[PDB]
Amino acid sequence: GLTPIHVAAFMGHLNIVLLLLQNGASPDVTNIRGETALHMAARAGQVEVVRCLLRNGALVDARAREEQTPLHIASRLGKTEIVQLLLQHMAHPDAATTNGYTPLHISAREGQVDVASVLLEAGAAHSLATKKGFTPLHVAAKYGSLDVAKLLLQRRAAADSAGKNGLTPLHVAAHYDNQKVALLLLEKGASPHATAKNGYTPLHIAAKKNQMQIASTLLNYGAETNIVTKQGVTPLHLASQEGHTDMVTLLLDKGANIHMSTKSGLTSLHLAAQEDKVNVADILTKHGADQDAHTKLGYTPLIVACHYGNVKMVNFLLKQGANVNAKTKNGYTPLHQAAQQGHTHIINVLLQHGAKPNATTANGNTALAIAKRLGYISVVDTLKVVTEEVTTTTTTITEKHKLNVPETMTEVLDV
Repeated sequence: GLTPIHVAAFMGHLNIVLLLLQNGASPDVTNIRGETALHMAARAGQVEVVRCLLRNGALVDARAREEQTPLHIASRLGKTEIVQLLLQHMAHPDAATTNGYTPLHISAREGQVDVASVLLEAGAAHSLATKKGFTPLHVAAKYGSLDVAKLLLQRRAAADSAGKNGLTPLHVAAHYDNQKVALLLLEKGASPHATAKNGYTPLHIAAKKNQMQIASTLLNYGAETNIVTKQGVTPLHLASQEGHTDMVTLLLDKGANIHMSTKSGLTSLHLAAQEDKVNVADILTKHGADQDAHTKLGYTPLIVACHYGNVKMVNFLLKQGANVNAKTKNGYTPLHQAAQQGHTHIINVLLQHGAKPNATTANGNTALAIAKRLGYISVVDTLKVVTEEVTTTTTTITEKHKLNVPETMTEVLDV
């Protein structure tokens, strides 16, 4: 709901602004958004109008929607000369919007390095946190504002400030793949060891995203390879699950322990088995991974690969000597797991490698019986030739097929 001074100011009609003020118009009337003529002059870049309104007594820090001052607006649009004028008229450099963004946060988000330089020289606090804990350095790390991040760190902004979930700017830069900012933070002294609330380090993130240069530099600054999240996950687990062979090799080269398992018993080799990462599995095997490590429920990598139907991983694990007749704690063999999931092609490989078709689970079922109850006619037709007949009765104990699945790793970085 505009008044005449709002219109004149937005349009930059300096003659009309003076005419209105000369006749007693108040510079502080607001429109429906709570904006004054100064908000609108700033948004439109009207440097001379801004100077005239300030010199004629306008409220410098009038608050509009989201508690925005004219300084927030000028900073967002990179109106350096208007930022300077507002600060010279006592605009508070640390004024915060309702979400906690200061003009410095805004300049880091928009990559306005000239505005950030003016704010920092005028005394803006360089490390105030938003509601979620983000400092301007966190924002620069999320939006890849390298030149603003350089300025912040030159003014000794805190490189290790941690948000609500414990994320440091280095976490944020790695997560958002802003690799120059990550490398700058480390060179300027950011800790390579910082842990989020769930235990993620920057090395975990680098390992998961195959950020080879970041991982190398972290390791050069002393980062540990054998640290765990709250679920027991290591950087090597993450690299292995994703198939990042060069990352797996780098972490092993730098001391990673190939035998570490998660909370539920998953080793790196289980995760390669889950994701069919045969080249990873080869490297892990050459570094001594136990081909028959068991999860908490008793899944070996081979039974895991049978569950997910990963025949290349099945063939690879069999050639390394994995036990084709291994049993989970409730008696599932590779054959039972493949039967339950309908994987006829895996059934045929397992039978060729000596899987025992009459093996029974703890409840007494063969693989044939499990596939039969679940309607995998192709599996039944294959196992029929090689399995002893059993009669199914209504009293037959059947398996809990939804429970009889391998453990999985679902933990992720908390952003």
